[PDB]
Amino acid sequence: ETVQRILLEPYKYLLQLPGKQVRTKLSQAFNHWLKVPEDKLQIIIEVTEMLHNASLLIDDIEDNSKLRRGFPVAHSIYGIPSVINSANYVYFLGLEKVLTLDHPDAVKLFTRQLLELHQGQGLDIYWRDNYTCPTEEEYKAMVLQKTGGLFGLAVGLMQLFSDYKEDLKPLLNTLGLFFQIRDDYANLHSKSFCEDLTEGKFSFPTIHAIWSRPESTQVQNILRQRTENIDIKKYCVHYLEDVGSFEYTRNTLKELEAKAYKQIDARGGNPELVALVKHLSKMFK
Amino acid sequence: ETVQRILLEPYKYLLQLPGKQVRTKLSQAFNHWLKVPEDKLQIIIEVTEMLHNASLLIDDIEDNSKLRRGFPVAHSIYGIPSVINSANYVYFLGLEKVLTLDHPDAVKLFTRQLLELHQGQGLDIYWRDNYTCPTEEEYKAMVLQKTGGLFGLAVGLMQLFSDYKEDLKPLLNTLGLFFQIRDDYANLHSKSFCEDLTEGKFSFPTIHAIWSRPESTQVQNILRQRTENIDIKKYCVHYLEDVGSFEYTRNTLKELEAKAYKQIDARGGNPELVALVKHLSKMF
Amino acid sequence: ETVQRILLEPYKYLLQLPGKQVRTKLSQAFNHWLKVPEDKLQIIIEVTEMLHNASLLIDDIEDNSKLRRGFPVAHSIYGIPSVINSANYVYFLGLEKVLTLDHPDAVKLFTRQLLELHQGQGLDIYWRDNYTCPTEEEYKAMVLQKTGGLFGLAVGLMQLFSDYKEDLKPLLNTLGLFFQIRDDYANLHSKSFCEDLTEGKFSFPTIHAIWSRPESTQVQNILRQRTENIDIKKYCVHYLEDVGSFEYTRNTLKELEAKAYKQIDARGGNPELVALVKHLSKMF
Amino acid sequence: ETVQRILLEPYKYLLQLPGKQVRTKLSQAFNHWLKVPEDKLQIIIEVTEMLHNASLLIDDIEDNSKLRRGFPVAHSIYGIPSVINSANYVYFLGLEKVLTLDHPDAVKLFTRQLLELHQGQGLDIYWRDNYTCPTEEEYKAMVLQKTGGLFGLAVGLMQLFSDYKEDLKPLLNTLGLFFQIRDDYANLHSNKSFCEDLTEGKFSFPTIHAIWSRPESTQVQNILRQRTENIDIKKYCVHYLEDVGSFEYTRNTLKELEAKAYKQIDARGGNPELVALVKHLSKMF
Amino acid sequence: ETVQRILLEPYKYLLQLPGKQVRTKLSQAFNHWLKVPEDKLQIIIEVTEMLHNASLLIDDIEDNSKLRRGFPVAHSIYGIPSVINSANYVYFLGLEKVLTLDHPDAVKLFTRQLLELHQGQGLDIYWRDNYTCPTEEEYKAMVLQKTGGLFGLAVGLMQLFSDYKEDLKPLLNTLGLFFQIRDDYANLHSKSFCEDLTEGKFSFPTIHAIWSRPESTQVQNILRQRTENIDIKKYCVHYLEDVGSFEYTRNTLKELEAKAYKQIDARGGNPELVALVKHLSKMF
Amino acid sequence: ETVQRILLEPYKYLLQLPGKQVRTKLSQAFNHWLKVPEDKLQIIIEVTEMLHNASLLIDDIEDNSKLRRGFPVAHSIYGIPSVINSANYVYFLGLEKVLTLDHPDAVKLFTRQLLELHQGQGLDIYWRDNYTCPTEEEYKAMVLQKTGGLFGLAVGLMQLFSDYKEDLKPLLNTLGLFFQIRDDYANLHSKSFCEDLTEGKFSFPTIHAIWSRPESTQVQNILRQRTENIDIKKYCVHYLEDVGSFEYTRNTLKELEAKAYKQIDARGGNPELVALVKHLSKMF
Ligand SMILES: CC(C)=CCC/C(C)=C/CC/C(C)=C/CC/C(C)=C/COP(=O)(O)OP(=O)(O)O
Ligand SMILES: CC(C)=CCC/C(C)=C/CC/C(C)=C/CC/C(C)=C/COP(=O)(O)OP(=O)(O)O
Ligand SMILES: CC(C)=CCC/C(C)=C/CC/C(C)=C/CC/C(C)=C/COP(=O)(O)OP(=O)(O)O
Ligand SMILES: CC(C)=CCC/C(C)=C/CC/C(C)=C/CC/C(C)=C/COP(=O)(O)OP(=O)(O)O
Ligand SMILES: CC(C)=CCC/C(C)=C/CC/C(C)=C/CC/C(C)=C/COP(=O)(O)OP(=O)(O)O
Ligand SMILES: [Mg+2]
Ligand SMILES: [Mg+2]
Ligand SMILES: [Mg+2]
Ligand SMILES: [Mg+2]
Ligand SMILES: [Mg+2]
Ligand SMILES: [Mg+2]
Ligand SMILES: [Mg+2]
Ligand SMILES: [Mg+2]
Ligand SMILES: [Mg+2]
Ligand SMILES: [Mg+2]
Ligand SMILES: [Mg+2]
Ligand SMILES: [Mg+2]
Repeated sequence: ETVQRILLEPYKYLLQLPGKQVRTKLSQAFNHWLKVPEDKLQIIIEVTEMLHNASLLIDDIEDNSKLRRGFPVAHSIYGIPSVINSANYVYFLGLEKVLTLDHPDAVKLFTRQLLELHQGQGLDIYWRDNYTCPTEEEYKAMVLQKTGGLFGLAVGLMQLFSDYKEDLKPLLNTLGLFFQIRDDYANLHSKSFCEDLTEGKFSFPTIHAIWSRPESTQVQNILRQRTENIDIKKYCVHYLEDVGSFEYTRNTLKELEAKAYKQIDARGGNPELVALVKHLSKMFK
Repeated sequence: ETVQRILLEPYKYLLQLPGKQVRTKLSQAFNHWLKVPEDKLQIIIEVTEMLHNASLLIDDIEDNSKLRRGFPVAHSIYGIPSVINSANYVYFLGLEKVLTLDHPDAVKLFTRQLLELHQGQGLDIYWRDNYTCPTEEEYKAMVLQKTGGLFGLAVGLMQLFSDYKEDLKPLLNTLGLFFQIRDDYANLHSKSFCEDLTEGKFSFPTIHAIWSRPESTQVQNILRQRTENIDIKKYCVHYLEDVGSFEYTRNTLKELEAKAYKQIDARGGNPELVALVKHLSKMF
Repeated sequence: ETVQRILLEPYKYLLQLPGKQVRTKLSQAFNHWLKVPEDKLQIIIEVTEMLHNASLLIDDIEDNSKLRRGFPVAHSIYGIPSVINSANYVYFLGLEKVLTLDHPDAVKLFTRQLLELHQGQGLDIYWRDNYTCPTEEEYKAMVLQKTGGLFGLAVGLMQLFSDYKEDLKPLLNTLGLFFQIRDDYANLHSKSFCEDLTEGKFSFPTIHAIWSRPESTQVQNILRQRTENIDIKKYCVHYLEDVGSFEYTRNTLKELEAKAYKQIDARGGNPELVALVKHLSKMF
Repeated sequence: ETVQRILLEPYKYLLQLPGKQVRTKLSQAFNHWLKVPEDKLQIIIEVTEMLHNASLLIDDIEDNSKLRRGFPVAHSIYGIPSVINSANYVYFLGLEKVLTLDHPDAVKLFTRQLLELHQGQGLDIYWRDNYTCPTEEEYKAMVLQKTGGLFGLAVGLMQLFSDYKEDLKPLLNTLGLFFQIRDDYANLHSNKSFCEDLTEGKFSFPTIHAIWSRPESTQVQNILRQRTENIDIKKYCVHYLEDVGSFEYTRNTLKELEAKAYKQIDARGGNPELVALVKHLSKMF
Repeated sequence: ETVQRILLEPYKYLLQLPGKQVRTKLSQAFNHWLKVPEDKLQIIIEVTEMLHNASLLIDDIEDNSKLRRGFPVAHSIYGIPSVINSANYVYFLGLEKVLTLDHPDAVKLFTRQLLELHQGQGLDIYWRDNYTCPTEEEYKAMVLQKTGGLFGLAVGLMQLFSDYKEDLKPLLNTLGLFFQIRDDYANLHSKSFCEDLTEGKFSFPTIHAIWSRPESTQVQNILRQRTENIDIKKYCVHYLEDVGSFEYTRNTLKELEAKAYKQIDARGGNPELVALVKHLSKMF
Repeated sequence: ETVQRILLEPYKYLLQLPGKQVRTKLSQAFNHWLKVPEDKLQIIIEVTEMLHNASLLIDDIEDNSKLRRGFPVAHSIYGIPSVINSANYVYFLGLEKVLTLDHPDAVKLFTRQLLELHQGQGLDIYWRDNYTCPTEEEYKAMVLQKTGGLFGLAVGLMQLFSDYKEDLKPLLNTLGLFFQIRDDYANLHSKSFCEDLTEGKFSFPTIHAIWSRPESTQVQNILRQRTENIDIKKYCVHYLEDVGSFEYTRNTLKELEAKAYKQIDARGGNPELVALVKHLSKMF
């Protein structure tokens, strides 16, 4: 049974990548409130990691990405077919691990949240490949489905074993939108160079440019080319800057940071979470 | 939420393709022993259909196929990204259907059987993409995992609601192997022309041809070309025929048919299932 | 200047293709009413030939076609750069020839009709390449511009030298739509097999299918694949038939043919033209 | 009819590029001689601009170019099919504009000049794509038809509304060559990306010289045939042009031409604004 | 050393292909005059085959060919790198075999002929890939280098051990040209469909079409495309036929056959060769 | 015959590359021992040069390389077919020059060494393209055949006209390995960036990485990609450094260097060759 080794090799590859430090901080922060017992908390952490990583392996294939956090994407080393099988294998390894929580609502919640993630991803993929730019409201809505999938899996499972009956769903929605838009910004403003444009996807900045200059189809046409061409990409970033789309993403990110601090105090404060949000906000201005 | 409609369009497309008749027949066949109550049986039939199709959606991306049962492969119409997301989605819709059985071991078994399916696909993919031809025993072993995933799911779930506690795994193993090698044989002997050679996969007839003639590295090299060229395929089938690898697969399918019947009689017989196995065996 | 020979070779090649006997019948059919003097009429006949062929040479590059009227498309032999320059050269040889009519409103009309052609094609290309399926009204609208460009050029230049001042634009619009929709139908129902589906374009049958079954985005996605794959094409033609798109197209064509006859008897009859219209109608 | 907006978008995209400044200067300079009424002169400039730009849009497609004056080429944003049609439309917008001059010979001359432009491009494309290298005299001969197409249109139309009876074709020929050869040098020696002319496979002045100058080598012909984007082959190729003296040869041709333009300007009684432009454009070598 | 088996597999693959039966018939034909001992003659036949086959392996890589004598070309199965090394290896096995003749001129001749073979191939490729169509006299002269390379090795080695010193080079030239031009005609008239067009090579009929019709650059342009499109090829074969290229080649082949009979009868006749040339000539 | 000009162009090109200066310093180093008369020695150096260059022309095609010693590979300028022919031609021009030595064992040795070389080459190719990584010892064995091919031809031919009967093959083997492994290290540790990974080849450092960490299939999968992607290459190089493969290669090269010195002292010393080896060692 070194079948398991071969099957999990693409996953193990991805564990080299950065990302666990922030996932750890989030669990610790939210456990400040939920006060979940050590044994259940670790199964929940393990499970979160597996599903998150499983879904990143798949997103990279859906998105024809080249790098992730400075590293080549699993499937550019091992191939698409091996990575798909492996990611899916790992999803069901997660489900197996969830059953070790031995709580009758755990699998019910796991299903709900994985169904929600797939709706978020579905829409993203749908808009891109059928060339229908979403409205800003549509976009935010699917980001809450995408990111609320894993956000709400983690805190939902924790809640099964917590006495903390205050409402976190609003705060999770803010942090979801925050991570995603922050990501959308980073990708086009500083993964390799402007991958989101090669992907052809509609991210926060490109959406803004599209609706801000409706006589133009320039961004749409560029996204449709799925181009690796550095000069086209450069021209496009120059264009978003002119139309004020980076500006508008910056301000959207400042408001979401404000709201996060507002929502955290509403729950009595959480210094560790404020620290992480302040640290993650460094990446504008 | 006409989003649901969009997310399931690849799945709905695939429900047009032939297949249900034989999945339906098996369910009736096994329920002659298992005698599952009607409300639980439909939930099971629905769940089997979803997971089976979902895995086909993916297998075709994994395998780069062009046709399935005479239809274009889903992703050749809606694109890979969409089809992956939609197959994975239906997996979970399947999990959610399974919770409605309201049996404490249903999920446990569901999990076990998918892990297996995936351990089986893993190896198929691994050997193909890393150019390690499996031995016949290794090949058979993973088929039992690949097919055993779903066969064992359908029947495992049924047994949760049954007082038939006899062991059906040996029979499922034979059926699994029978379906797969049948498949393998049809593919290269009668999907479009020899898709398995274009996929580069090791199937029963080529596994035999490789180990049978170790002077020659010719079939390995042809697989590795992942070619659509019909003249290369024709040459290859001609070689498989000459080394008697189609004869060998026929004699393996004949042994399996006959083992099916003996494992069915060991269980108290089943006309319905013997009909299915005889009907499927006309192909050799 | 045997440069003239190299520059014009692509155009010369295109003149081996069928299509003149139709252009000639129309010329004669309208001249029944217009009764243009021979000297002017021959110049017009030549101008219409140059501009039409020049525009087809470009359409084939725009549309990525492989064959026209059973013959390889010009650029497939001579390459795209040489064809673009050649077609454009011929446009201006067209203009130079229009100048030999010596009618002050000649160039003015010529300019207007070519601008109109480019509007129709501009929309065709746009919808296709930015993936926006037109409503049926929108589509008819651009066909009128596309076909009307050269239809109206030929008859326009003729009417400058005629005493026949009755209005032919309604009849030409009916003839425009008729030729195009007929084209659209023959392309998908009987150029190589279903080239329009490989082009990715939206044609009358595919337009119907898309608004007729709004749950399904299937035709959109096939058009988006720009595929040569014969099975996808077969699958698509099967769907258009199931949803009633070919029937629908055949009805539109019938109403237009009817309307053609009404607009001809509106003008005082034209047996040469009713002949061409009945002949071209045999196709459905 | 927003149809015109879609039609004109690629053309509008090209109008962002540099190039108008030099066109404006030449119009002013030749009007020192031709003294064309400003009503007519505006119309002529607008027509010059339309046809010039339309012909670049097309040339970029013909020449598989990636940049022009530092910008992506229109067809790389909007697709080949859209820009062919857009460009062709603009040609006929051009014709329509020319008719607003109300001169019975305006269109005759329009036609004559585009037909000549088209002969020039024809030979350019032909030699490249049928792998026949032209002689230097052959090349110069076509450059006069290509560049003389548009020069002769601007100045020919102007002459329709002028009493200036002195002959300008020789000076325009000299300018034709100067601009084109200057281009050919800049392209390989220094807007367009690295050595695009090599990737095109075209026979330009320095390659032409290097081919006949060393008939025992077929290495330049063969590199041009490869249509390569490989930066090493291109670097290798420019080394060879420099070793064989093709860049020195081009520089002296360009000096000879600059001298001729000054002598020819002087025969027409001087033109300080044209000398300013020639002198400015000569800094380049 | 099972390295040898792997090293030689591509070569052994090609030994399945038709082509031996003629090479033998020839050897027998010339031994009718040269009367070589059968210990030397066998070693010579073995050297002929090795160098011919090895040179065909390379020619198929050079010419991007898909089939040879109905079979897939070696490198389409084993990959170019392996076949390049395998062919070169067999060249030096050939020289190894040549040394076992112990003739002190064997190697001098061996070298002259391969050097000559390579100057012919070199010219074929140079014209093709730098797009310079050769004149008819230029073509024929390289065909004499290309075919005479091997023809002149077989017979030149045989003559080292013969008391027959009457000159055979004029007959070997006639034969060389007879074989190649027969080939060129079969390719474009009856390997899969018109591969010589896909290759882009200038063959005897394409050469006639080009110079015969110097206004047209249609055949040059089609060859430059390096296309697999059945229609462009079809169109092309039609053009060659209309321009009379196929007639012209039939007559050139007729005249060589006659010149073959006169040069054989010049040498005292040779029924067994008049037999093969007759047999061959049936094809026009 | 300007034929020889065209045919030799790819060769003549490659002579622009650095590499002679080492080949000349080797000749002199060994001629300190062998003391070969000058007319014979010049012929040997020319023969060495031709066959070494001809073989590099083929290697670059086999290995799908872009650069060699900072210049473009021949076939990227002239195309693959022309270089294949030009390379093989030079081989036989080399056989011809060999015959000018007038030694009855010259062609026998020539043949033995080229055969030897093609055996090494074929194995490198075999492993790469059939995805069987060799063992360190296997690899070392084929390197001896590959490099020994040419090394042994130079020194073997020199020895035919030498009174020096001491055994050199142990020192040639040490050098052969030294040269190749030093190449394998440069290639990955400092040709464009890590061309070896794009090629897919198993070179000393990657072989170490593969066996050093058998749970991982990461280096194999990377090599399988035949990638140009700089990020995958960078990743890979970091991985090799983490597994200690560059240290490992460095210590092997240090062992080979010191062995060389022992072997040279065994033969009486050779300052010129010590100086050469010392210089080549500055690179680790
Ligand atoms: C509640 C606690 C303690 C932890 C939860 C921490 C987790 C699991 C966070 C994940 C939230 C998130 C950002 C999910 C998105 C996953 C996903 C499907 C990403 C793909 O989005 P893209 O838009 O394609 O961008 P990338 O390709 O750059 O990832
Ligand atoms: C027995 C009862 C009660 C019901 C039916 C049980 C089911 C669903 C049986 C089907 C089992 C089966 C044959 C599963 C295989 C699934 C799979 C991933 C196949 C992939 O096979 P390939 O070797 O890639 O060939 P195909 O891509 O053409 O399928
Ligand atoms: C009435 C008289 C005197 C003459 C007739 C004048 C002519 C030539 C009329 C032809 C009208 C017509 C059918 C015009 C369409 C021209 C065009 C640009 C067609 C290309 O559009 P597609 O829709 O791609 O058609 P294809 O299917 O050939 O590609
Ligand atoms: C005389 C007045 C008042 C105005 C003239 C201003 C104009 C329109 C000048 C045009 C001069 C010129 C250089 C024309 C060339 C047009 C053409 C078809 C260029 C394309 O040639 P390429 O060799 O492909 O070079 P580029 O692609 O680098 O442009
Ligand atoms: C006079 C003396 C003492 C020696 C002769 C000098 C010569 C000719 C030395 C050459 C020995 C040598 C290192 C040969 C290598 C032959 C070959 C075809 C190598 C190719 O191997 P790759 O691994 O592909 O490496 P490269 O592509 O970097 O060359
Ligand atoms: Mg995504
Ligand atoms: Mg992504
Ligand atoms: Mg499979
Ligand atoms: Mg499959
Ligand atoms: Mg069209
Ligand atoms: Mg078309
Ligand atoms: Mg140009
Ligand atoms: Mg250009
Ligand atoms: Mg050949
Ligand atoms: Mg050939
Ligand atoms: Mg090598
Ligand atoms: Mg190499």
